[PDB]
Amino acid sequence: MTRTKLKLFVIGNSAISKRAIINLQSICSDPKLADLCDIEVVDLCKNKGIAEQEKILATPILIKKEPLPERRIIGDLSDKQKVISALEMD
Amino acid sequence: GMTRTKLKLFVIGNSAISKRAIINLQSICSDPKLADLCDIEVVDLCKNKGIAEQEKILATPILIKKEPLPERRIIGDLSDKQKVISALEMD
Repeated sequence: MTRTKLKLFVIGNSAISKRAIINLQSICSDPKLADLCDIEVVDLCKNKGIAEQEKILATPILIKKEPLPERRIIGDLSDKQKVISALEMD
Repeated sequence: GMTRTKLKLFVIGNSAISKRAIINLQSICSDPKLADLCDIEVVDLCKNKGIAEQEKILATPILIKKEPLPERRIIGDLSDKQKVISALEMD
């Protein structure tokens, strides 16, 4: 079927940044997700115009870019079913 | 009875919201009745790795009142003077 596009936006390299990335990779390891989800990690400090462009304040923030509508969730992604529900990835 | 108010504004780059937060903070601190000894430093997080985690920073722009204790903070472009003043407990 059609792809789900995920972008994880973080500030630098911290304890919370690291475990949000691991948690995302864990979530998308689900066989139902592993071949349909494309994930990018975006450091806000490495493209200086992104926080303004995506209107990002609080981080880490996971944004499901595709398919529309965009869905967002703030935090370290430590609750799988919470993330899936919030991003409508059921 | 003079006591220094120390403010640190942490931003990411030279975006519109960074610009807003900086000039808004400057306007807020321009009030001579607000603080005796108002000291402000603006930190670009992009050029200072490690600072974000040390200040528990997860949102930008963010303004942190280091002095006087206890530490207070507020997130955003600081476009509301009164919210900012009360949030940092500067009366």
